[PDB]
Amino acid sequence: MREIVHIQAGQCGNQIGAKFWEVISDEHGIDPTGSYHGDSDLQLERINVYYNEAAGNKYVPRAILVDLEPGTMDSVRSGPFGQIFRPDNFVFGQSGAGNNWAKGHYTEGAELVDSVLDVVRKESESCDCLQGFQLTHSLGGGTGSGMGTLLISKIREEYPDRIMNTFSVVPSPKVSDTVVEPYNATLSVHQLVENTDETYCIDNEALYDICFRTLKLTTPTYGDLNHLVSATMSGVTTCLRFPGNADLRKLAVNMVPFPRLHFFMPGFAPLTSRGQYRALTVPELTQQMFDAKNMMAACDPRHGRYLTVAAVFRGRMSMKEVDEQMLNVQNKNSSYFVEWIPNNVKTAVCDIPPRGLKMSATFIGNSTAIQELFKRISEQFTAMFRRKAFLHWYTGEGMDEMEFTEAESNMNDLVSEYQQYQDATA
Amino acid sequence: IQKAIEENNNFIKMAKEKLAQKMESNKENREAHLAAMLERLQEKDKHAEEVRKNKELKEEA
Ligand SMILES: COc1cc(OC)c(-c2coc3c4c(ccc3c2=O)OC(C)(C)C=C4)cc1OC
Ligand SMILES: Nc1nc2c(ncn2[C@@H]2O[C@H](COP(=O)(O)OP(=O)(O)O)[C@@H](O)[C@H]2O)c(=O)[nH]1
Ligand SMILES: [Ca+2]
Ligand SMILES: [Ca+2]
Ligand SMILES: [Mg+2]
Repeated sequence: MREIVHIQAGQCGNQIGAKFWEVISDEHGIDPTGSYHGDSDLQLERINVYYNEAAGNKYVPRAILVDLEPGTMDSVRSGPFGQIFRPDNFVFGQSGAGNNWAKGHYTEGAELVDSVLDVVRKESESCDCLQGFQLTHSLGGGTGSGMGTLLISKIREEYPDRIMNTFSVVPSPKVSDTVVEPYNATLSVHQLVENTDETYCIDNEALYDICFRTLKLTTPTYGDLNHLVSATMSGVTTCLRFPGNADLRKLAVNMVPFPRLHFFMPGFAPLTSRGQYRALTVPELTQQMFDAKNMMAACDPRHGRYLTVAAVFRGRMSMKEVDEQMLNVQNKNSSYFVEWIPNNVKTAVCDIPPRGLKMSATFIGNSTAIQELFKRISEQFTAMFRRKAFLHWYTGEGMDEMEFTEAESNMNDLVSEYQQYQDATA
Repeated sequence: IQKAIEENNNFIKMAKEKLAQKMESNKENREAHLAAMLERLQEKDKHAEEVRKNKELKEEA
């Protein structure tokens, strides 16, 4: 039994976290009271990766819910699957973090972090063989970003030989709460570079463009963005949740050739709006999945090169046709795969589809084009930082300009490290 | 966090001290202006005594 411990931090972290638990609960047949009512036992062979078993044939998510504010967690307990969650795993302050990384990481969040770690310990102790952790959070606020990355540092200290992966929502001015997000994101990214094994980069800019341009939603809401996030989260975790022999470490080994370059581009096909009679064809799943339009990180894959790629196809389909179409798409895009990692494109098929689609495919791309995302953040960061604009919110919590200068430099080293491998040849 | 505590405290301290210095110098200043006014009025009272006395002595003629 290779259990995963899930942590959701802050507003974005808990909203997308709750959708995730809603979506996979339905996939495993667990109802809002934790009672199993499914029709296949494929649903229960790996149920324990994400769920604990409690007497009474109940299944309880191995999930810890964290915020510095109670608001968004009252709404979780309200929401459709709110009762599923273990009540002692709600860990909440009252102050809120004011979209301030310094409050989440250094002052308000430091006050609360030990309480969170007590619940993490008490979930890990009950794990036959802990596989690792996943965190859902945004990088643009204060709690998920600042206190989320503090948690990751503490978790590493206590579990240094355990996998730490994240679903990290990147800020965009197109979907923006405050002007200081580039500061919060830049500080968080350096933490992630050091202390996560895999970070799935969920770019709110891509989720907006997708909703606005392809789904023709003229006023996208957080709900529309999260419909895409939840589809992708169900997707990437499909092969951890159903039979097919790789734990998180084995996936990291074959996806991450250099330790700092572990920021992945997600993607999904078919792109859908909430509320699909035509099943897509294996050729259609494949080409959409590689097209910039389905990329949930606003990066152009044709502007860089793929170091590794993974794709998970869901539904009853031809593995022969999957192999053929995958090997196809690699030849019209053959220049965009590094030639010094042989066979760096890998595929899985799972015959259980997601709710509401008979054919679907999830994309996991480790592309050097991701540097466009970090350049974009870095440019917004510098635009304000060259005038020290809005810094007083941070110096007022004990931070120094130097920590911002280091975060900036660390960020630009990451961009240069990507550019190194995009020009590397055989 | 220690730096945050120290700067909030230093701010509280210097604000408490600045106001104390200002309240004190205002009290001294206002008192000295009142004292000067009363001293001038008092000097009027002597001059009036000196005028009444000067009349005692023109009546000794
Ligand atoms: C923290 O979030 C996570 C994010 C992830 O990917 C974005 C994965 C993640 C899933 O499936 C993989 C697959 C893969 C290679 C890598 C992954 C992978 O890495 O190759 C084949 C063999 C085709 C199957 C799927 C796990 C996470 O831990 C919970
Ligand atoms: N995709 C998505 N992004 C969010 C959502 N809520 C906030 N954000 C973004 O995340 C940033 C702030 O994080 P937020 O979760 O609001 O504050 P936190 O509670 O401190 O993490 C902002 O720049 C928002 O654009 C959400 O529900 N979905
Ligand atoms: Ca307090
Ligand atoms: Ca303790
Ligand atoms: Mg918010």
